[PDB]
Amino acid sequence: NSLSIFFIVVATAAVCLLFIQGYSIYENYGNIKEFNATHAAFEYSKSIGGTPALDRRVQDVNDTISDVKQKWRCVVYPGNGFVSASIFGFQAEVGPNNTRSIRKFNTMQQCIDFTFSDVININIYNPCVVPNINNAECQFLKSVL
Amino acid sequence: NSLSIFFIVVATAAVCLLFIQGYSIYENYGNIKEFNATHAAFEYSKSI
Amino acid sequence: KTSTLIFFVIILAISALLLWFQTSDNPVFNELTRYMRIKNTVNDWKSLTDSKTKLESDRGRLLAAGKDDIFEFKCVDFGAYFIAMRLDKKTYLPQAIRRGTGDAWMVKKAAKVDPSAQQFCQYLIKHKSNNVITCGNEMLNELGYSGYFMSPHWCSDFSNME
Amino acid sequence: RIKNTVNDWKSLTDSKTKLESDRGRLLAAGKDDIFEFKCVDFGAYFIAMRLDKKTYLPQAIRRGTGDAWMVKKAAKVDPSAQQFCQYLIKHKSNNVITCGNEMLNELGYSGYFMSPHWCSDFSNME
Amino acid sequence: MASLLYLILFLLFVCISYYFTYYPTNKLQAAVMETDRENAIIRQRNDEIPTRTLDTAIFTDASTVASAQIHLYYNSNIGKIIMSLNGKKHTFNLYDDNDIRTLLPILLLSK
Amino acid sequence: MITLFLILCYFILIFNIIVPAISEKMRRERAAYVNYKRLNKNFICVDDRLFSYNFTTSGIKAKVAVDNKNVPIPCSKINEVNNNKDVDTLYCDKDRDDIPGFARSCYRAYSDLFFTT
Amino acid sequence: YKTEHCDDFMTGFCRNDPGNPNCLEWLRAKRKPAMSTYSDICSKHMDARYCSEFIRIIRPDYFTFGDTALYVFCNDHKGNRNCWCANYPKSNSGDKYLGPRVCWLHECTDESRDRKWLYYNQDVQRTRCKYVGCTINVNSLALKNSQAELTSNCTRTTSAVGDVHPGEPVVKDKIKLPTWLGAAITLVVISVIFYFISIYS
Amino acid sequence: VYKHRLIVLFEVFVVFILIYVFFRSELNMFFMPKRKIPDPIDRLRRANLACEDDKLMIYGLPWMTTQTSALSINSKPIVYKDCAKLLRSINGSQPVSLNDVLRR
Amino acid sequence: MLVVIMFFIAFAFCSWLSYSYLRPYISTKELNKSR
Amino acid sequence: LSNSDRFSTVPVNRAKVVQHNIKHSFDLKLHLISLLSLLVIWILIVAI
Amino acid sequence: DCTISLGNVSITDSKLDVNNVCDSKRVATENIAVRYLNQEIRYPIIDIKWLPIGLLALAILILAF
Repeated sequence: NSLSIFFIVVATAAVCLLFIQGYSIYENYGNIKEFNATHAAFEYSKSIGGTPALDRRVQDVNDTISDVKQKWRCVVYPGNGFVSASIFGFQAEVGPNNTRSIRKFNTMQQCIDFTFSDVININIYNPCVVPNINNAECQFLKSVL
Repeated sequence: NSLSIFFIVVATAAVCLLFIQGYSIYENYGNIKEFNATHAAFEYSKSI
Repeated sequence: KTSTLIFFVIILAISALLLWFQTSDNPVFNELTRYMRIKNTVNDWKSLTDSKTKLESDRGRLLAAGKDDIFEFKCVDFGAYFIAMRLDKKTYLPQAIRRGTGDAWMVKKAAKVDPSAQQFCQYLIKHKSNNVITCGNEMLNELGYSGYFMSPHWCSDFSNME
Repeated sequence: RIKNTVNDWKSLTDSKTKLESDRGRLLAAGKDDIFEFKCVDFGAYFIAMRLDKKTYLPQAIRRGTGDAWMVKKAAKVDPSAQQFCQYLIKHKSNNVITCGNEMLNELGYSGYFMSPHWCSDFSNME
Repeated sequence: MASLLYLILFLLFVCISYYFTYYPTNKLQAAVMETDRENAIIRQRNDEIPTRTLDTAIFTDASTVASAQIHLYYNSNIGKIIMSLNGKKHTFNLYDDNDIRTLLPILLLSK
Repeated sequence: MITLFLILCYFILIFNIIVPAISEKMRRERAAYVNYKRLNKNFICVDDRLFSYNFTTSGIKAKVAVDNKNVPIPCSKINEVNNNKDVDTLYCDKDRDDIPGFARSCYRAYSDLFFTT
Repeated sequence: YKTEHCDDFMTGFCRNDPGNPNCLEWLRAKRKPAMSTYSDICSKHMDARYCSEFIRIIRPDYFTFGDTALYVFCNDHKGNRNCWCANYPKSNSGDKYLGPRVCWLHECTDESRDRKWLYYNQDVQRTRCKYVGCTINVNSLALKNSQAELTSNCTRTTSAVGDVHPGEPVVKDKIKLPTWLGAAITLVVISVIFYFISIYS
Repeated sequence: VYKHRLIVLFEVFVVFILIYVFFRSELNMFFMPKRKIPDPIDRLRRANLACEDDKLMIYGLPWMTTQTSALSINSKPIVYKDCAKLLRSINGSQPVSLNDVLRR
Repeated sequence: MLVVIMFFIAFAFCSWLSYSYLRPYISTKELNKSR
Repeated sequence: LSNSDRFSTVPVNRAKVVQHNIKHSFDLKLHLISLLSLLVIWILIVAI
Repeated sequence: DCTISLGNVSITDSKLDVNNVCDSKRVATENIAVRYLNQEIRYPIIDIKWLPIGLLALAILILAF
């Protein structure tokens, strides 16, 4: 009856392992709970893609834009301060009759704060388009990008 | 024999206990090595 | 015969109980699975990260000796991106402006000379500087990786001696 | 082995301090000045010690909550160090440290088995 | 017959249990396992380049050669070899022909 | 009693190995899909490619935006892909050997779903 | 390239590939077209090896081309950590370490640092720096399962150096159970189950 | 009894139904070969330092069809009168590839 | 026949348990409702 | 002075540090292991 | 003003300690720096993925009936 003995010993091993595990868990549940609570970030690392963690909830326009000239930058407009520019044109402001006029800033920091603020404040003033065209501003924009 | 089966069951229980204890030592071998790497100086010392 | 059927039914009952245990979102089941997953990673990475963090705290204490502006944010160019870094005033470790609950805010550069990325990084320094992330122990305790043994990374040694 | 050794530390300390208290009992005989603070030279520092009135172990002037005071010397002849030790004797003599079990309970070691230390060097040289 | 069918059923059982126990069954597990596998591959490839100091014959000019002790750091994820020689780091791109032609004599004349 | 043993083995197989695997898979992937849908973006830029996801009874499935030539759309057009409702897409399930680095991209698309799980 | 015949073609051929051995040999001729072409090349790619060779070639006779290239590169790349000697990141003080002041920041006057990152006027003062202190340099340290300590107490005085702070005892002594209790409970419950099964049978 | 065999068959059928419904794709991606990770050093494995008269050359580079001179630190082609002797002293008569160096 | 009856009772109970615990995650009606 | 914060202004009782390290550390239960091994051997030979 | 310039140091299964004492009346100190090892003891918990398999073990008792 060797097979019966083997079955008995393996089933006893299973039951005894269950009892050992139950006793150890009963006496160490709080311990492993504190261990998990203090090591919660060790369960799954945030680099499952092999790349650093990225919070998709936080928006960034630099992630997708692949052409530099599409981006908005603060550039010194000589004799008149700092202006925000891109290949689309300049950040503009409304005139008395809904016109587009170049929005000028006193300091670099103010221009940066206006340009990169998450508030929708984009007003394109292309100096090379048919409605409002002039050679000086178009050449400056071409030379500053 | 019933008593032989009881002794076999108790032997299996005791060997499972021994395996669990050896597994406990195995799981904590990194802790043992850290303790030794820090306290190997006091292995034979008569004072701190 | 009857004992065989009783054992059969008992095994089915224990299987149903284990089904309950596994698929009912139990606290004990969850803690045990979490514990296995957490324990392996701790054994893998905790000591490496602690030793490396102590060494880089030493290196940052040596580096900050004399310098006064080493503890303010500067936009550092890492080739493909910008990061608003500084040296932590307490642990003397590299610190960066964090993006939400993820890693540092890496401002991508579309070309090699990208002014817009520089300026957005400056905007982060002036505005979003309240959320910061430090290499090593803090990064391991918050993100699960320390950054020292991952490349390319702004904490890794290869990306910094390159 | 490390666990057993650190366990035995206490018994070894107790044995050594009993032996050295016996030696101090033997040594203190007809020399009353041994029971008064004296500034002794250790080559690199001056220590103001004596023999304890009760336990008959070496007892020196303490430095704060740490070990005995050690007036470091910058050469073989340091009059300022010796005069500062005299100042300690005449002023800051209220706080003292005794080798053996008291130092074990306060600082974690008995002074013996430690090289260099004033307890073992003072006992050996005398 | 009946024994063959029972054995086939038991082996199918053991195979399916083995797959569901030791192989990924959802996207989280698959992603974790592939991260671990790729990391192991990268670490092995990095360790192929000898990290320890090694003796090389380095040509400092067209017709001058010197025996020098160098250190090498290989990063196969980005494909770059940093050689520390005489206390200075030289970065060789493994996609650059000239960097390849400069680094290969150093690596091959090593011992 | 071999057949009773087989019944026991397969009952345990199903209800203690397979069904818990289904439960973990569904929990993790439904949570990932909910976190995705909370972004309120139809396509996201993963590994320089635009990926969207859908939930079916078999789990979550990723697909990549492609143009009329079955060439993946770069993220530079992400906005004009999100506004578009008739984007040609290729599912990551069927292996495509014509697209370079498709397997790595689909890998990373699946991998960044689990930033919270 | 001993004559000015190939200058016009090589001007563009070497912008296409500046690391070419033939382009570098064309630059070794040290004529104005070659040095100006490489000043233009290195004002954009100063972080490339051929710019190291270019700076080696020109200096000290024609350092001006490398200086103009470095100025352009380090005003474009403000965030590059290698431009923080020539262009200090502080807003109002970029010329902080220009000239003999290069010695005041000992990471600029370093032998592990490429000298294409210093102006020539900074580079010539790198050999006159007067340094007082206690420096420890280790070329390499391959340590395996071995703790190392490298301390340099530079004061002439023997400081009152005490003991290293041990930390804080975070672990709390939770009330435990006798170590034999698990084995005793397991054996007792197994024996009781067996006895009950035997009696019922 | 045939009823118990039918029960086992029903259990196998349910296993296959569950596997087909929920784990079809995971099993489809099971016989396929693993993803290939590019090796930047794989194309340099056959490179060996041959010598042509006094000029040190690099062989074994497939994409560079013409024989390519070995460059020095300052990017200058290597010319050495004792090229053959230096090569023989470094490794021996038998040629050595980069694979052999990496496998030391 | 007792084995068959008991096996079906346990299979039905376990399927009911699994369905009750897994309906919130496999029933995609809520996801289809949300647009 | 680079690691000035690494040292202690107050004296450190390093014996108590080592004693806590020994107290809160893995306990190789050689007493339990030996008793279990002897019980296993007796059951295997004498009892069975 | 004194400088130590070590070369390629390589130590294994050992301890190193470099002190820049250039005969400055600094006593040779071999003080062992103890710390609070805040060790977490791993517990002998088998991966509960074993729970189905273990049940199968008990199940094979039905073969002995």
